[PDB]
Amino acid sequence: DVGSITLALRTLGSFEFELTQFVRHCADHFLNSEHKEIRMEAARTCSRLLTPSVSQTAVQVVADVLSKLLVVGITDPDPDIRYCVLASLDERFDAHLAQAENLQALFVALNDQVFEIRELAICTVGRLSSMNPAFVMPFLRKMLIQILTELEHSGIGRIKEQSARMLGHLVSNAPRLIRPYMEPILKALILKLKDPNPGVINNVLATIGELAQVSGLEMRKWVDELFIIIMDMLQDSSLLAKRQVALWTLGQLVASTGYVVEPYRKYPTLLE
Amino acid sequence: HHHTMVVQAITFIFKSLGLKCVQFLPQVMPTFLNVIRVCDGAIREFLFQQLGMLVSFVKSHIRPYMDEIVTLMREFWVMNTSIQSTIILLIEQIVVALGGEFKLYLPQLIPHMLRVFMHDNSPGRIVSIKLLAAIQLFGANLDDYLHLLLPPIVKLFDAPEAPLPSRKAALETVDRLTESLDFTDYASRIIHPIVRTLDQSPELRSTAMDTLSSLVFQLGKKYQIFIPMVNKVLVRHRINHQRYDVLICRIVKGYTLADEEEDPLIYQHRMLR
Amino acid sequence: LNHPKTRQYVRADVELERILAPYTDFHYRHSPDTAEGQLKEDREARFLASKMGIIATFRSWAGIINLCKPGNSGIQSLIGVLCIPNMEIRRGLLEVLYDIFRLPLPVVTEEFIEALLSVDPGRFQDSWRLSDGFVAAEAKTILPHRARSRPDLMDNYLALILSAFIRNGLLEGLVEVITNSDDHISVRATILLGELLHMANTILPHSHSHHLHCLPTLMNMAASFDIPKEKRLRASAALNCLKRFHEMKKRGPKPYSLHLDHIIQKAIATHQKRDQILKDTEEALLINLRDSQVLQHKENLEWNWNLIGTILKWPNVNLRNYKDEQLHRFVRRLLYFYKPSSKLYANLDLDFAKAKQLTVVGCQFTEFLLESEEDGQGYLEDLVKDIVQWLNASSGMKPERSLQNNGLLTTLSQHYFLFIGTLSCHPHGVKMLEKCSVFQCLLNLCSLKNQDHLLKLTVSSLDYSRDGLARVILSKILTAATD
Amino acid sequence: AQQCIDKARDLLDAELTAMAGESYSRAYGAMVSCHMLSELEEVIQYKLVPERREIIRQIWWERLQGCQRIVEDWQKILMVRSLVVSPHEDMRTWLKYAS
Amino acid sequence: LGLIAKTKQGCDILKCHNWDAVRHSRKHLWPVVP
Repeated sequence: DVGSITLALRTLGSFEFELTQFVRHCADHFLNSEHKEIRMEAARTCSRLLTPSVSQTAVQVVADVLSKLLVVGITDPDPDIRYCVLASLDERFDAHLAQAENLQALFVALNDQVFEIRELAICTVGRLSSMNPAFVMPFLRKMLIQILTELEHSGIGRIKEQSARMLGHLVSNAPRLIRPYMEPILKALILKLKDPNPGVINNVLATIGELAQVSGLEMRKWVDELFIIIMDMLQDSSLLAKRQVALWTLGQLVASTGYVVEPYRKYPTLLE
Repeated sequence: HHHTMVVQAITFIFKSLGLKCVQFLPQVMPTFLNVIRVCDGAIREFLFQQLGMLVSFVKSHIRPYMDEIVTLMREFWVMNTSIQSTIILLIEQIVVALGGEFKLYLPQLIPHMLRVFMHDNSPGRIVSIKLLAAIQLFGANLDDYLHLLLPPIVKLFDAPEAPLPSRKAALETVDRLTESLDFTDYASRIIHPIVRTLDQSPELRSTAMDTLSSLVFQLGKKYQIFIPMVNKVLVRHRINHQRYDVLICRIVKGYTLADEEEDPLIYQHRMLR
Repeated sequence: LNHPKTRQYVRADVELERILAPYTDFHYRHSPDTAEGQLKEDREARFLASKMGIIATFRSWAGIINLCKPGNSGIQSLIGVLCIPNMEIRRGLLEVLYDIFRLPLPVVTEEFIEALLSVDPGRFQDSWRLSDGFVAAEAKTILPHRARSRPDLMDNYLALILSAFIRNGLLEGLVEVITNSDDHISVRATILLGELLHMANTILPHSHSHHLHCLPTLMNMAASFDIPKEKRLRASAALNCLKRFHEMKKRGPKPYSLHLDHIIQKAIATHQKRDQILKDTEEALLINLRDSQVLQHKENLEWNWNLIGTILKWPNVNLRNYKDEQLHRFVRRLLYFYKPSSKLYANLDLDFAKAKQLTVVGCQFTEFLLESEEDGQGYLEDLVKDIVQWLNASSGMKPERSLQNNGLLTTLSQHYFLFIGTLSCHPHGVKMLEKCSVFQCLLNLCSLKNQDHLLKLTVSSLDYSRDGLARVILSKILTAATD
Repeated sequence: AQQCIDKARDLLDAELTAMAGESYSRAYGAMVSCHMLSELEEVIQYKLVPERREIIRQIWWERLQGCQRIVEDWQKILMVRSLVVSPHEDMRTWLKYAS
Repeated sequence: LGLIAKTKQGCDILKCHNWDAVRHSRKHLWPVVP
């Protein structure tokens, strides 16, 4: 039976057809299933199959199944199902996740111990931000404060890098919300780069490039130190570290700042 | 040479005068800290203890001088030395004295504390237990830092290798301080570790179960969905417990509608008056 | 200030904005020749008069338009004053702000969470007692209005005024006061800010409400690492308070009286039933009932009532498969204690420390009996006819005194009705109710014209979900009764 | 378009490396085409979000003020830049071209 | 003018003349704009 159910669910999620009762029947399996793989694949097929969400009869079944897989992805013990269902919660249902209960379940999920879920959930909520501030914004502000606090008082590199990746996915997922808080972000990060595992440097560079992306002409008063530190990293590069991302950042700023021709003379060694 | 007797005479003076010794701080403390910076030898260990007595006396008017204190507590804090037992007592007396404005100076002592949870060689890790008992007393001081200071604490009882009394202390400390803090959205980070560690020590069944039961008081009905996941583990040793049973009883089965999910702080307030 | 002819008669910027003098001035001297013996009381009188005048002028259109001209109108001056550290002026303006927006004032206090509860909309009201407004008035406040599309101009006016204040940078001064001031005033300003924000996303159009809630200035100061730390930490705490405030807003008002809570409970139950778990046989049963401390002695006030409720509501204990002698003694002890003839249950007075718990436990016990029918017939019968006996005795079924008005108004025997309430719900319950002289006894009660509050309590306990003998009773009540 | 430009990048890279080993002026003839190629991303941005329009319009002028003053290359650089701007929108560049 | 803003078509009319309005009903006090 174990191979039969897994194969049948995988095939159902696999091939195309033109079904509506099978997912309503699917509530029997994972609510009581103790076999991990069948629950996981049932979650996959149920998340996948109901994308066309328009007629005024079938909202009931999609709402119920949303409740079911949201709570299952909240609750079940092994983190693999957590991550795998959270991956399925992409924008494909963005305009319908805006129910209050979904948001409160998401806030509950927002803080756990394992970090892949950190990144995925924070991306999801950041995408979710701009269409309904009323719920998310306060919790978002507390978060942002909290991440700043780790980034600066954490005497552990792991937490610092983790907060940096938090910041990166924040800036990616929230286009307009992050704009007013640019000044403390950039100043903290640049003071971090001139600090007296280098992956922290990699992630801070990726994030600072993204901050350049979101912000046009508002980094005018910080371009100089950025240039000097970046070319110091490049010129006489002590380690053949992740250069391609470093070059991508260095290129990113000028195309946004509109800083065009001065560096070739004020940094004469640049072109060679 | 003769500094021990003069300093003990000083603290005798300060206990003798009582409240009215306050005007004498400005011309005594700066020299005291300058000496501490320049002082040397194991006598320094004595000195700090005496300084603790000083801070015990004038509750609030130590404030302008205390900032420098912090960076000296930073400087002479060796990672693994017997000096830590006394520095813990220093911190305890600080907490008892300030009590409410303490959060102002909380950050600067955080990082070292963190590494103590890891880079420690105490037999049975008694220093971790001591500092943990000290952390119990912060109360409304750590309102904004829980997110960083909890993950260590949960981590210490995530290791099966730790001495069992240390795990008991960790569970106790997490269990009790909830009577002063807000612990609602921080559910997932605790529920799963408890069900992980539930069956890995047959003695730690009771302490852990009552810690969980105490925690679920703060969370109102929103616990309702978690019940079957713990349920299977609950009877898998045929272990039953009273208060948790009471709590699940009046959540699953209707008690009232206005007694659901109030902030823990307002209930602490109402029991205070 | 309306008619052009009238407008020609009055000067530009000396007449109307005069009334806000005693706030814009630090030392206002209204009269030349005053008695020295009293000075400050002059200031309180002046402040009261000016405050009432101010809240008067912001009602009329002429005041609003005139007081917010694009020039350096006085309303800008008021807000500009707000950011000067003068200890009483900043506690003069906040009152004006509250009763402009018709908000409930908080009690002055140095601690936030108490002030929070002090202005909860679900706060008890004196008129909600039995004698005054027993249910209808309270039900007016707690449950929401039924209109879905009616305009409610009042919110329109408030939106206009709110936008008017938003234009002139009111939030900046609010944040300034929250940061740099005393605590007695910080709590007041924080509460005002939270309430205004909650009004924002409720009555304000999106474009004017999509950027306010970002809170730029406060948040910016919150993360500056060069400013003195006091501002930083107090701003952090302010944000925490704001979040908890909003969460309490989403909590929603909840009933304090038992009747409304029970009514909404039945309503949600039947509407849920419209649209579509531990066994515990014997072992833990014995454990708890042994631990229940009840079998040791019949003296009240020494029992673990919470554990009692746990036993009473546990799912699979139903006395139908389970005939236990200790259970029989337990249920007999409860049956006796709850009896009006026991003169213990009815002789604990109101305002007891642990009373509402006792009442819900009693309704619990009655529901338990309703669950265990085919062998527990008698247990309810004697108790219910004892209740009706006490009922007739208090109503005047005897010619001795016929006046026991000090019996129910101060004792929980009034709450006996709730049991009939939970008896009047289930279909087996109504056949039980008609088994004894209840419906007819109630119809005999309604013929009385001297005791009134009996009608008050009884009318609020009956079920009306199903057609039956209860409905004709209420029909007679609304047709045959006192004014 | 982005994949097209990505292929164009290395198909210029080949001859750019083959041409760079000798001297800078020799690589100028390929560098003009490279700066040709990478400007198209700015055309995409101009067509997509109408808020950056003035800034990119200004920086086009400043970037172009520094190249070698020979009519032939100004021809094509302005002609590709003209893809999204009418001549009557930017009078200043065309006057200098005419001069 | 707030009155004539009760319907979607009227709101479309008004938005042409730089006047904002609320686009949700009172049924749920936390409305998401699509």
